[PDB]
Amino acid sequence: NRDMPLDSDVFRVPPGYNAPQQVHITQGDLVGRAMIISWVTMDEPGSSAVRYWSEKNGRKRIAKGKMSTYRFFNYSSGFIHHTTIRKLKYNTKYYYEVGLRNTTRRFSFITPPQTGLDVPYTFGLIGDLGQSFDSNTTLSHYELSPKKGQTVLFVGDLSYADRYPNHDNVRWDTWGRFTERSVAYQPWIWTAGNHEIEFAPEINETEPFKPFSYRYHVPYEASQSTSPFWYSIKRASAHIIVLSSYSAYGRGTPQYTWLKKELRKVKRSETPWLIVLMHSPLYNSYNHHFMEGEAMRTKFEAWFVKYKVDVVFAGHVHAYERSERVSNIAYKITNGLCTPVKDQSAPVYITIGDAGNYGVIDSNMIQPQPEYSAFREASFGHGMFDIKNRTHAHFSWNRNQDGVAVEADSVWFFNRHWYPVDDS
Amino acid sequence: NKNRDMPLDSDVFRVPPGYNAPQQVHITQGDLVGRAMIISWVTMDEPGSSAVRYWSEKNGRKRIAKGKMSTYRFFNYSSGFIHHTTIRKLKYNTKYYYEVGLRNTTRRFSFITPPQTGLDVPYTFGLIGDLGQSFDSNTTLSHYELSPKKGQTVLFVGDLSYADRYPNHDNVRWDTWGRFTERSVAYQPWIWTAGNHEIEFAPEINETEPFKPFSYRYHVPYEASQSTSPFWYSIKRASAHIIVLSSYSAYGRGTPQYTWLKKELRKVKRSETPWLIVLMHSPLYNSYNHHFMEGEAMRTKFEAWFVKYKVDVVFAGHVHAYERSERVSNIAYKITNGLCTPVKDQSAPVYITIGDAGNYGVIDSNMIQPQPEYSAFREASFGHGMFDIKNRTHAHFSWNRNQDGVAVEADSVWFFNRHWYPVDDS
Amino acid sequence: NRDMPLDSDVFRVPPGYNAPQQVHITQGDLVGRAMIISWVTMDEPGSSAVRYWSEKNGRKRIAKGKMSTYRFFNYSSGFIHHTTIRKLKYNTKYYYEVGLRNTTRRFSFITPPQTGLDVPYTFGLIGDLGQSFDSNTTLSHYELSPKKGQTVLFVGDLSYADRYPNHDNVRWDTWGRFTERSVAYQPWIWTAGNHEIEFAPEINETEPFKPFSYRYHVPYEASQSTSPFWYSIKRASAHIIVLSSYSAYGRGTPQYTWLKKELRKVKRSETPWLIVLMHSPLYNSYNHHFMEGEAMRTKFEAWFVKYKVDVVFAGHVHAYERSERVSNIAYKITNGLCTPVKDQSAPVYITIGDAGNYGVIDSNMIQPQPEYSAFREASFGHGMFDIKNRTHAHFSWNRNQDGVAVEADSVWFFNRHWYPVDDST
Amino acid sequence: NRDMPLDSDVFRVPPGYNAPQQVHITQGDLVGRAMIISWVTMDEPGSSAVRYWSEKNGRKRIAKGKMSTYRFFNYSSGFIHHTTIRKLKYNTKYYYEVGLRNTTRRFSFITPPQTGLDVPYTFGLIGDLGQSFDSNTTLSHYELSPKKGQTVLFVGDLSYADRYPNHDNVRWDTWGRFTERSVAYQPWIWTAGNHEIEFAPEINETEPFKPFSYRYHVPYEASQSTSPFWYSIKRASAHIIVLSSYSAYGRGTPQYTWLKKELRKVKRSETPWLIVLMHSPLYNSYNHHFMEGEAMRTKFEAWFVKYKVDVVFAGHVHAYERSERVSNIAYKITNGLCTPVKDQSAPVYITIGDAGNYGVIDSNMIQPQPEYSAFREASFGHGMFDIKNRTHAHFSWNRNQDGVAVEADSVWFFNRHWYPVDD
Ligand SMILES: *[C@@H]1O[C@H](CO)[C@@H](O[C@@H]2O[C@H](CO)[C@@H](O[C@@H]3O[C@H](CO[C@H]4O[C@H](CO)[C@@H](O)[C@H](O)[C@@H]4O)[C@@H](O)[C@H](O[C@H]4O[C@H](CO)[C@@H](O)[C@H](O)[C@@H]4O)[C@@H]3O)[C@H](O)[C@H]2NC(C)=O)[C@H](O[C@@H]2O[C@@H](C)[C@@H](O)[C@@H](O)[C@@H]2O)[C@H]1NC(C)=O
Ligand SMILES: *[C@@H]1O[C@H](CO)[C@@H](O[C@@H]2O[C@H](CO)[C@@H](O[C@@H]3O[C@H](CO)[C@@H](O)[C@H](O)[C@@H]3O)[C@H](O)[C@H]2NC(C)=O)[C@H](O[C@@H]2O[C@@H](C)[C@@H](O)[C@@H](O)[C@@H]2O)[C@H]1NC(C)=O
Ligand SMILES: *[C@@H]1O[C@H](CO)[C@@H](O[C@@H]2O[C@H](CO)[C@@H](O[C@@H]3O[C@H](CO)[C@@H](O)[C@H](O)[C@@H]3O)[C@H](O)[C@H]2NC(C)=O)[C@H](O[C@@H]2O[C@@H](C)[C@@H](O)[C@@H](O)[C@@H]2O)[C@H]1NC(C)=O
Ligand SMILES: *[C@@H]1O[C@H](CO)[C@@H](O[C@@H]2O[C@H](CO)[C@@H](O[C@@H]3O[C@H](CO)[C@@H](O)[C@H](O)[C@@H]3O)[C@H](O)[C@H]2NC(C)=O)[C@H](O)[C@H]1NC(C)=O
Ligand SMILES: *[C@@H]1O[C@H](CO)[C@@H](O[C@@H]2O[C@H](CO)[C@@H](O)[C@H](O)[C@H]2NC(C)=O)[C@H](O[C@@H]2O[C@@H](C)[C@@H](O)[C@@H](O)[C@@H]2O)[C@H]1NC(C)=O
Ligand SMILES: *[C@@H]1O[C@H](CO)[C@@H](O[C@@H]2O[C@H](CO)[C@@H](O)[C@H](O)[C@H]2NC(C)=O)[C@H](O[C@@H]2O[C@@H](C)[C@@H](O)[C@@H](O)[C@@H]2O)[C@H]1NC(C)=O
Ligand SMILES: *[C@@H]1O[C@H](CO)[C@@H](O)[C@H](O)[C@H]1NC(C)=O
Ligand SMILES: *[C@@H]1O[C@H](CO)[C@@H](O)[C@H](O)[C@H]1NC(C)=O
Ligand SMILES: *[C@@H]1O[C@H](CO)[C@@H](O)[C@H](O)[C@H]1NC(C)=O
Ligand SMILES: [Cl-]
Ligand SMILES: [Fe+3]
Ligand SMILES: [Fe+3]
Ligand SMILES: [Fe+3]
Ligand SMILES: [Fe+3]
Ligand code: NA
Ligand code: NA
Ligand code: NA
Ligand code: NA
Ligand code: NA
Ligand SMILES: [Zn+2]
Ligand SMILES: [Zn+2]
Ligand SMILES: [Zn+2]
Ligand SMILES: [Zn+2]
Repeated sequence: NRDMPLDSDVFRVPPGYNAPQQVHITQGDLVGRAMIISWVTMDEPGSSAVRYWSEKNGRKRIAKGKMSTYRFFNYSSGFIHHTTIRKLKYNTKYYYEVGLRNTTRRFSFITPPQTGLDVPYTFGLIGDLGQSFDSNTTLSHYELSPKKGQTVLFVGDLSYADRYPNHDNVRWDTWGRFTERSVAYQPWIWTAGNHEIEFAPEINETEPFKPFSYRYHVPYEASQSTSPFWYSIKRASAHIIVLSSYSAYGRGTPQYTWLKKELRKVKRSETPWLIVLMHSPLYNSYNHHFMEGEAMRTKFEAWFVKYKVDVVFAGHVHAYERSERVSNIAYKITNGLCTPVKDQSAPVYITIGDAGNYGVIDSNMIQPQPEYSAFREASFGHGMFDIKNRTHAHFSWNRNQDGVAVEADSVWFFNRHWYPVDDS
Repeated sequence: NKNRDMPLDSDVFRVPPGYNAPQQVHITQGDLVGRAMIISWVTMDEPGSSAVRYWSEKNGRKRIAKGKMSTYRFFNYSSGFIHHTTIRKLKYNTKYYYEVGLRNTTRRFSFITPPQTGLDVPYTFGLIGDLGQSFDSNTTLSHYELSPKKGQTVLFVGDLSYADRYPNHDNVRWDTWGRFTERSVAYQPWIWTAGNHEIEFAPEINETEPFKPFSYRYHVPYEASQSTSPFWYSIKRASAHIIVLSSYSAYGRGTPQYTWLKKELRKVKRSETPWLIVLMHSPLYNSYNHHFMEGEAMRTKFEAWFVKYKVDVVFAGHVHAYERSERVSNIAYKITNGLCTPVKDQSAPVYITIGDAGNYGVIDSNMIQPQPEYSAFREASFGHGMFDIKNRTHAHFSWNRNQDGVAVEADSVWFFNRHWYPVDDS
Repeated sequence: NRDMPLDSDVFRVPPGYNAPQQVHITQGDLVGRAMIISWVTMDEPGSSAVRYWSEKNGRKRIAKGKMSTYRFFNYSSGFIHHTTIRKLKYNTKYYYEVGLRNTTRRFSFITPPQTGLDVPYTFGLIGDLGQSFDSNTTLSHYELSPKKGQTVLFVGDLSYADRYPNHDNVRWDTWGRFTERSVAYQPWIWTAGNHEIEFAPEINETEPFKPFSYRYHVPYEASQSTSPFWYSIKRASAHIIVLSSYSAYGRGTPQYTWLKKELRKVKRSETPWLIVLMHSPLYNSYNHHFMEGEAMRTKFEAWFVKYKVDVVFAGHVHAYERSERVSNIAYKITNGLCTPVKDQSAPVYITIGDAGNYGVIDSNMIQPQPEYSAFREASFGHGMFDIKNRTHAHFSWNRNQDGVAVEADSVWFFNRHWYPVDDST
Repeated sequence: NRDMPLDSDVFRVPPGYNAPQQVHITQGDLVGRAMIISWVTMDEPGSSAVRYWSEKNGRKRIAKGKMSTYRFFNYSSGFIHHTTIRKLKYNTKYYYEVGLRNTTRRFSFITPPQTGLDVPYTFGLIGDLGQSFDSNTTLSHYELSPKKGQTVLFVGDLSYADRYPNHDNVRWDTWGRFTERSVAYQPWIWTAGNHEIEFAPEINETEPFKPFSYRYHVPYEASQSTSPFWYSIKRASAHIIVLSSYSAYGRGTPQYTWLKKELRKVKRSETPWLIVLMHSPLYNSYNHHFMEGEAMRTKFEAWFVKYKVDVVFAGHVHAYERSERVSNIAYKITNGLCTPVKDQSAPVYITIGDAGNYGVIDSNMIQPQPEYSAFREASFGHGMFDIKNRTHAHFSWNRNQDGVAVEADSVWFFNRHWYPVDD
């Protein structure tokens, strides 16, 4: 229906023999002194080396990485490169080059400041991007934001290649080339959504998350996680926890065990902003995917309140919603306590899965609007979480049909540790 | 005192004599309908042969099936040589002998294949959970094997050896458990469910593959029901369709297990197997203090499916005690409508917790008071269950306590089939 | 450059979605009751199932096999299928079909007679085939031969894909489509030559024989070999031993150990004809590859004499040569005994690497023709080893430039065990 | 049976919980600035970290390595560690420590001087060592040599564990503990002999060299080899080429292809001494294994003459032999040129497989002694290749029945590139 055609300008192939394409970066360590650099070469393996240097020092260094390939049904990937640059200086612009053997391409990024209590930083929020014309408009709006996002928190559902026949993994390549104009210059922090599962036993593809996991690496060992699908990083004044809605989280499982330990490592005097990313929302008053989040909610919601998470970001529902600060953790089967109540130790739950997908919005809502829902609207767009300091962060939502500087919704987050005031 | 595990020199742990004698012999159903058997054993002195020699009493024709040997390491433990061999194309309702260790020390055993699946085929299933290797465990197993109801197959709802309570999960305690349970499971299949003591996720000793020792030692015929994982699968046996679930695997919407179960419930034909039985480790209904509400997560996913498909019974363990629910459901909840109380629902399964076979000697006696309406009967005693199918409409469940005689049932109830005879059996 | 271009008729793709191509069969067991069926599908994995039935009876059965794929530099193969049909009846025509899920293709083969002393059987001899116009002519001559070859003994150097840039493995696919018109209907017995090594560290391909070994499977475990590159089969009245010139054969290595035990298992009272295949010739009087066979000769020649091997076939030299029965096994470094002498207990050594390759013949011969060389000529062509009974086999060599019925060289073999009499020309 | 029993003092287990045992080192790079550190822990995996520092400066650094395990029939190995220390300073004594988590053990080595034309260096030659009482004597004689060996060139046949029932791989562990008293302190340069093949299809062990290759790593990638069984290193003024008698070496095979290119890289103005190690001798006048080396000789002898190899060392024959400088490379099947002739561009071929094995010597010799044989004797012992400078190196053979300072055979090597005097 509305997916951009293969010959669209956003899908053009970087010219020259074996030119790197689908270039993308993300944070490569726990505190921001490292960057994972990733790209694909189509004509031959090529080299996995990255040349990099700061604008100031100017001393050029080489980092070595690794190449991998995969198959999916009758698809054969090109040559995938992942290379980690390490021991970078904080708050510094670096250039990097890939394709060192045949066609070199140059890019740049800016390391975050060192982690600290009072360190401003602006996060973009994008979920369920896809590669429709709507997707392209959302990305344009983010790039043109006057607030200037410095990192994208991506709440999952990347390419939607699995909607195509045999999950036509070409649509992973096109999505890589489409997003390069943003993610080659600033990290995107990856969350796994249901369109990344790609469980297709009918064509003998039964390894969950396979194409996504080959194409997008994350620094999961840096937080002592055993799986790429849940992990944490710190960046500026934020501690960001990424969870996997489609992995196990029963008591005693790896993800549950890891998250319980991870929450104990949080130090709000170093990173006052505690942020959780997951694909499927625990609070959601849209009909589509209603109550799908209940299972994870039974395991994790009380932990979020106990540790005073500031905000939880999710996607999956193709629309926008912002909850009140509520909790629904008092239920004991026979005591009848199953209704959410205002709770100032609880996070705000934000659904931001509306960046475009394959061109369809979720407009059917549960009626009436429940007390726990502060704002909801079925429009395309993206968010910005703008940390001013340890007490204040400004969240805004920009609609695709508005000007790039118009915020149809916006709210001040008051920090749950340093300033726990009603921000209704 | 504090430790009730049986000592390493106990008679139940003795090593069968002879060079490279097979030990830890165990069998389970090896296909979808009962014409195959997975034969498993360990040799300790050298790899040995994975051949099984076998013959029916009725035809006396000796045959050879070939299998595979495997090994694993766990921290500083190195396993012996694990053999799994599937015997196929067995005749129904037929007694077979089989032999393992064909190269050096041969040992002979026997089993009886079930009748062909069918509407009115009687069959008696044992129910054992959280068995362990304490003296209480030995007593439960004795009561099972001395039962005049005579179980023909054990439905085992998880937590096997409890080896993971030992330092570095001392996998020697898996070997002892295998030698101990052999006197039953070498002669009749046990249907394996994975419990939380099978997870053995221990990153501090760089052992991060969930279920590894369990999965090397206990194979299941999971491909036969088009499952992609040993931890959830289905078998049919006599008049029963048995669905085994994994509490400690993913079951979110779109995951392999969730996808497999949705499809498997639509393949169920109650005109062929009228008794629909679900095994899982962690109970969805549980009024004991220990592990209270741990099953809530899977309940939000699957309970409505069990009601829609009129599951007859759900068996679970994990709680070290016995409980039998009423037929109830709690599937009307919509966040803001306040409908969170379980109600009687004749379309729902009975939920039975039967994790009381012994573990490491500890019973769970703290119950939430008063007994809730959804709970029909509960008791903190060691024992085992029996699910005795008479025909498409009637099955008789009974619970036997270790402190009673082997022929005494302390709880019992008639199941009226939800598909063929849905009359009120409360 | 005389390689046939890609649009040649011999390289055409079988029509229909995911149609099997590059179909080829070989013996699948030790004695001839089994057949390995191999093929590639290009559009998607497909089924590895093979449907088969005998022409007279007709009970259609299914055999299940395996699919594999590989990469070589920036090449990605299609989906390779290998499936063994077992427990066939001897001397029986069978139909078989592949591509069961989408586009089915049907072929046939005739199982050999049960092994016996006097069982006639006609073996083709083809080496260093390649895909030039000369290659196509040789294959044409073989398939039109009035002698009617029933199984090809192939002494190595298949596709010559490794002469292309990055070994362009597309030229393995084309060769499979070209050869199918013969090897889909009768087994070819595969020997690994030096163009199969494909050792290319400069493009990080360091696994020897990788493309060859993915595409061409052999029944090596049936003779207790641990490697596909050396193995043994029996067919009709012949015991055939296949060796790897480019694998280790020092004392104590797998191949040396295996050959030693295998020769002990030979029973000439059951299979009278003992035949060795290897790529590199032990006896070779051409300048090209002169004396490359010496290393293996020092290890195995004395064994071939001890066990009275009837014939040894090799390729590698792009020409034809037939030796006298000779041996060179008395050398002791300082005793001066280094000349081949006549030896009635030795095999005849035949170089038959002249099926066409990429169109070049090896014409530089060392002069004069040495006493050990009975006949040699630098012409393209192929051979036929035509077994008549336990005492007599007729060998003939047919040149591409002659008519298909013209034997330019021809000799009767007297079996070294059952008719140990001088058969020299 | 003359193998030392399991309770011999040489086989004592280092005490302490999870104490490293079987510690051994070898050169870790092409030119000598790196060291592969190897050891086994038996009680649990432990850490693969190596702590090391130079004795003068003293800055303590950590290198991270890798742990591996293997099975052979019914044997399960301990936890094998391999860790490369890199970027070391030349001609410098270093301390290193293994077993950093529970029981630490400390050793030392001395890096060689930087490669160069006139750098002196003393190499021990040991072959077919084994773990018999003769083996212990040879190793004692080597340790006590007044010439002071600084690196051992080991021409193969290590533990002889494969003579035991099911190749009882415990006899690899005992050999590792026995040789530690030398190889933990100076590199041994490993060659693979026939007792390392361990190809045993009758007990379903069909991977050649499996136990050896898990236990003893070599820096084969540093010379662009694709296999651990052939490689080259440079140390001081020597270029050392290690070949594999029981791998493939036909034309076009990886080993053949590698050797041809490696010989092209030798620069005799940087390393004047060109040394080849292989297990099976190309020249051998003993009855045992006579002419087993002919196959490799047909492929590589002409290359050795063409590139003027100084010396070729081999083992396999359980005895000592030293050849004249000869070549036998003119044979063309019919031309009758099959007798070795004096050739001053050819190497000397030395058989030194007499360090003890399991207690048997090879005494039956071809009679009369052929002209290509300069000296031969069936006694246990070891050799020393003592490089003085670019022109002169002194080779000596010490018998176990003699005093540790007595040379029963002794010859000057005159360098084939800088001083090709008739020797
Ligand atoms: C599917 O399985 C269920 C469970 O097994 C079947 O239900 C059982 O059916 C059997 C009959 O086959 C019932 O047993 C019978 O019970 C009567 C009534 O006993 C009661 O009253 C007596 C006085 O009237 C008293 O003496 C007795 O102590 C008890 O209090 C018995 O009278 C009867 O015994 C006599 O008849 C048999 C048959 O000729 C003789 O052999 C005896 O020697 C006696 O002369 C017999 O034991 C049993 O009670 C049922 N169990 C339950 C839990 O309901 C079911 O059968 C079907 O359903 C039942 C309710 C009846 O309608 C059956 O007729 C009917 O077939 C099985 N379904 C099918 C389709 O087979
Ligand atoms: C084993 O196989 C060989 C080769 O086929 C047999 O030798 C061949 O026997 C043929 C007879 O069946 C000969 O053909 C005849 O030749 C005569 C003389 O010109 C013609 O008049 C007649 O019409 C036939 O064409 C053929 O010449 C001969 N081939 C050779 C190379 O010698 C062999 O048969 C046995 O040996 C020969 C020499 C004769 O004595 C046969 O009669 C005899 O049976 C076969 N062995 C057996 C046991 O059958
Ligand atoms: C696997 O690793 C565990 C953990 O280290 C081993 O268990 C430990 O063995 C130690 C012996 O090396 C024990 O220490 C000694 O205890 C005795 C008796 O109290 C003291 O007299 C002595 O001075 C030592 O302190 C240690 O207690 C034990 N640790 C634990 C947690 O059990 C294990 O070794 C195996 O089990 C023990 C019980 C001994 O019998 C060992 O000999 C035996 O190998 C390791 N297992 C394997 C298979 O290697
Ligand atoms: C695997 O890698 C090889 C080696 O590069 C690829 O072949 C090469 O493909 C390039 C095009 O990308 C060819 O260069 C072009 O040649 C034409 C004709 O002269 C010229 O007009 C262009 O401007 C450009 O320079 C190159 O010749 C060719 N080399 C060969 C065929 O040897 C090959 O396509 C790759 N295969 C796969 C499956 O990716
Ligand atoms: C963190 O950033 C906040 C957003 O800029 C600060 O609040 C803003 O402070 C301005 C000057 O102090 C004032 O003009 C703005 O109206 C105000 N904005 C809002 C939404 O309140 C905040 O400043 C502190 O907190 C406020 C409430 C005042 O009391 C200021 O005097 C404080 O300095 C910043 N907080 C810190 C700790 O720096
Ligand atoms: C390399 O070392 C050789 C062994 O020491 C030197 O030969 C020795 O030179 C001594 C003078 O320093 C002399 O006393 C010894 O007789 C002699 N030893 C032998 C076995 O010849 C060699 O010296 C050169 O070569 C010899 C033959 C003499 O002509 C010396 O005067 C030369 O300097 C050393 N070569 C070099 C280049 O240093
Ligand atoms: C995508 O958006 C960019 C920037 O807004 C625009 O230049 C480009 O034409 C768009 N491409 C498509 C296919 O809509
Ligand atoms: C190959 O030979 C066949 C049979 O002689 C012929 O029909 C075909 O045209 C030839 N193809 C070539 C020469 O490309
Ligand atoms: C081995 O040799 C050493 C050094 O000479 C000696 O101290 C030791 O006792 C010997 N051990 C045996 C078992 O011969
Ligand atoms: Cl749980
Ligand atoms: Fe989505
Ligand atoms: Fe339990
Ligand atoms: Fe050729
Ligand atoms: Fe030896
Ligand atoms: Na909970
Ligand atoms: Na039978
Ligand atoms: Na879900
Ligand atoms: Na060769
Ligand atoms: Na040898
Ligand atoms: Zn989604
Ligand atoms: Zn449990
Ligand atoms: Zn060749
Ligand atoms: Zn040897």
